[PDB]
Amino acid sequence: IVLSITRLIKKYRKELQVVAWDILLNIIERLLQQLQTLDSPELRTIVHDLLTTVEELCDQNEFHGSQERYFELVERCADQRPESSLLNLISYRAQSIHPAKDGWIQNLQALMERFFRSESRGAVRIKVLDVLSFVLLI
Amino acid sequence: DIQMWKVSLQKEQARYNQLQEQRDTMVTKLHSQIRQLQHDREEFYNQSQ
Amino acid sequence: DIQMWKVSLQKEQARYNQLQEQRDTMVTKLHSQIRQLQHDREEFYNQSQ
Repeated sequence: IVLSITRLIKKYRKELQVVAWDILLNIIERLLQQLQTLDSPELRTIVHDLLTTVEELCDQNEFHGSQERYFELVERCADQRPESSLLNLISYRAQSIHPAKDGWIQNLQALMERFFRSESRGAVRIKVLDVLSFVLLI
Repeated sequence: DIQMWKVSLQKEQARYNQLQEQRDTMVTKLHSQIRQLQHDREEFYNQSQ
Repeated sequence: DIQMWKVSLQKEQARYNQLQEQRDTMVTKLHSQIRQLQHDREEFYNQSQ
C-alpha cells in the first residue's frame, strides 16, 4: 500500500484535490496507526519517505489538501525520527498563531507545551522559540 | 464524481468565505492601529508641540 | 463537465491563493508602514520629543 501510494502521490501530485486528499490523509492515518506495531525497518523507512515526499510537495505547494488534518497527522507521528519534518510542522502551526486570530494564545500554548516544554530536539525547540519571537515581533 | 466536485467546490467556497470574517477582523485590526496612530499623533501635537 | 468543474474548483482555489497572498501582503504593508510607523512615531518620536 505505501509503495503504491508513494507512486500515486509522487506522480499525481496535482490531480489529488481536496476530497481525495481527505481520503488519502486517512489512508496515511491508518498506515501510521499500523506503524506502531508493524515494526519493520523497511516499513519505517518507506512510510517516512512517503511523509517526507508529502512534506516536500507541501513546501512546493503541490499538495492541495487539508493542511490542518495533514499536520495533525504529522503531530501524531511527530514523536518519530524525521527531523526537518518537525521544523516544517512547527513553522506551519505558527500560521494559526497571530494576535488578530482567535485562540492564538491558546494555540501557541499548545505549540510550546508540546514542542518546547515537552521536547528536547534542539533545532525543534530553537525553531519554536524563533516562532514565538516572530509572534512577539508581529 | 459530479456530486463530489460540487461538494468539493461548496467546501472550498466555504473555506474562502471564512476569509470574509478574516477580512472583517483585519479591518478591525486596522481600525485599531490606524485609529490609535491618529490619536497618538494628535495628542503628540496637543502636548509635545 | 468533470474537467470543467475541475478547472472551476481550481479557479476557486486560485481565488483563495490570491486572496491569501493579498491579505498576507497587505498585512505586511500594514505592519511595516502603519504599525512600524506608529511604533516609531509614538514610542521613539513622540515620547522622546
